[PDB]
Amino acid sequence: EVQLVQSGAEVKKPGASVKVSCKASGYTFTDYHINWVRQAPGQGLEWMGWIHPNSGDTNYAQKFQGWVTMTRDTAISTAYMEVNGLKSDDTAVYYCARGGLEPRSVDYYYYGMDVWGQGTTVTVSSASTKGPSVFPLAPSGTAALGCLVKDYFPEPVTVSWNSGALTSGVHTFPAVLQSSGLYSLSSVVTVPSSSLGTQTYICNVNHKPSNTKVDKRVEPK
Amino acid sequence: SVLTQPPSVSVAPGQTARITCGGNDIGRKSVHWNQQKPGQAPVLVVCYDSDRPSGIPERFSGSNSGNTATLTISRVEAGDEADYYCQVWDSSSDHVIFGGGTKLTVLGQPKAAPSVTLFPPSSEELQANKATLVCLISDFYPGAVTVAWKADSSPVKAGVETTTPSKQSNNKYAASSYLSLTPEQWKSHRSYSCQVTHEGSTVEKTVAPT
Amino acid sequence: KSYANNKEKEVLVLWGVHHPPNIGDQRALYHTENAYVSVVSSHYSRKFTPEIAKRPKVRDREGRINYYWTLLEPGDTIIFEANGNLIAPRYAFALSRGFGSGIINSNA
Amino acid sequence: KSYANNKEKEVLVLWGVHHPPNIGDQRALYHTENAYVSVVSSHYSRKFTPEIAK
Amino acid sequence: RPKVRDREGRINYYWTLLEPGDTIIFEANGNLIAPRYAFALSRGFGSGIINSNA
Repeated sequence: EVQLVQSGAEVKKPGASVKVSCKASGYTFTDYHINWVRQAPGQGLEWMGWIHPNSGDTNYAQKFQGWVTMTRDTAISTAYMEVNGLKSDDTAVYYCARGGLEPRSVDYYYYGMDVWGQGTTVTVSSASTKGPSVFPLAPSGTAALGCLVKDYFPEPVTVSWNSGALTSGVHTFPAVLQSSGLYSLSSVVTVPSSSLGTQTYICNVNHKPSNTKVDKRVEPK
Repeated sequence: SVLTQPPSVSVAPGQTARITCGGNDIGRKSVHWNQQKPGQAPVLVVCYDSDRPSGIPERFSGSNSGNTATLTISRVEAGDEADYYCQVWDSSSDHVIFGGGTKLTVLGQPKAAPSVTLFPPSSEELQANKATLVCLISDFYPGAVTVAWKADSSPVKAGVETTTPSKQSNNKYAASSYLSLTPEQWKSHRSYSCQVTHEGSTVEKTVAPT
Repeated sequence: KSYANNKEKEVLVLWGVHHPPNIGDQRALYHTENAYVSVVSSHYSRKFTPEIAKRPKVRDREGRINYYWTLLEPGDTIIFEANGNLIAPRYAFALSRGFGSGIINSNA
Repeated sequence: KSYANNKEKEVLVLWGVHHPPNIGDQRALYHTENAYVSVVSSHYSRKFTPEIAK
Repeated sequence: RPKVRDREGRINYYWTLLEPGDTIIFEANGNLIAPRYAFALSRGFGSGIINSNA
């Protein structure tokens, strides 16, 4: 079964470079093109180029001419995409593709893209790993009760209530990317108004990139 | 060159979903179509205008002619809600070109109004000389909402960071908007308000210092 | 490739040369931008350097194929060589001559 | 350059190709020592590699 | 090429007339079979060749 397995996520600062890998299995790696296409957050697909593993011949798109270098190896059935002079707008997901749709006519003699890799997420931000500042969101039958996980970088961060004891009624919203390049999010739990004062509620925030672990009692004001 | 593809398309189940891929002499170029569900990689569904790779339901097909190609999904289901892209190869520039993509929205449940919960700045956050107001939005369908902050009826645009809507467990959507500001601004008004507009219906929540 | 005529008659051989409308088609089809086709016999020897030429759509085709033929007398050998753009012969015609006739263009 | 005949009649087109006597003239006039001229129509297609000839 | 007189290679033969005053120029880096003797002739007109053993 044909399969393309790509390398892992990358976080870089502007000016750095990356080299993404695409290892193929299930077919003779030399019969078909390896295309490279990226997708920035929220926007559409942008074709970057192809390289044919057998000949080494390359086709680069115009925007990506010079900034990019596509290579192969053939012995390990792998293709490489090297990007240089990175910039915040180069943040995207890099997919590889197999040009296995053999053409049917010499009128449109194009090897279309059969199989895709799972993607390689490349984040380009001038921000340095920073842990969150955690603040209690105090309550107004049941209450509203939460925690603010403010100013951290990069994703991800996890929130659990009473160390996992509370699980139903937990709603943890996805993070907002501030203009500053830092993230923030919030997590609220619905809970009976009577337990307040008798039950103690805590949020467990874990940001592993900065190795930050925080616990906050959320008490009434 | 360019491939014009309508940003959004709305359709009900059991119907026939029809999507456009615009371009010049695209009828002699043989289009290909990709499906991308959120969080996943693209997948080939229609190849060579009308055909399919192995494993695709027969209700995926299409047509191509003149200056317009079209992808056709018969007997629409809910699992077909995704972003669709058309692709051609321009021999002139020797490029592979995609369309802008289309969001296929399958209407599989009624309209829902958003629930909004608004939190003031905490004592800690103020005690560190900062303030943030937390407006939390949940349980609305069509994942399309507009948020507007107000300080004593006077709107507020600067210092306001809002997310995009995201599906939650129950297939409704949810978003959140944060309004950062100073303690002095916090106490210069007796209240702030978060206004969440959804399909015309506006819901509001206010908060006041203590 | 080569064919040696052992049929004791003349062998009519036909071929073509493809002139694409764009360089993308050239690369996609043949993987060279500097293409040559050589056809050699003792009584015919010609060489081809087909260059891209975008042409008005005829049968909806901006590109062309130039058609070429020759007679290969018995004993002689024809040799084709190419790195692209060749429309090789598949069937040839072993014929004896005849003489002095013409063609008629009528609906009778 | 290209011209499309829209005059419903045949268009007689004429041109030339310059063969300089020295290579200095070639460089001064055209700034290449490897020169080509291609003329293409459906019924006429020829290519030129004019070389110096004193 | 197939052996003709036991030779896989060939020589293509070429000729031309050089009218008075005009100059002919050869240039080559190889494969030339230069002229040694040429034939200064006046024309004559309108005859043919005979192929017989008489």
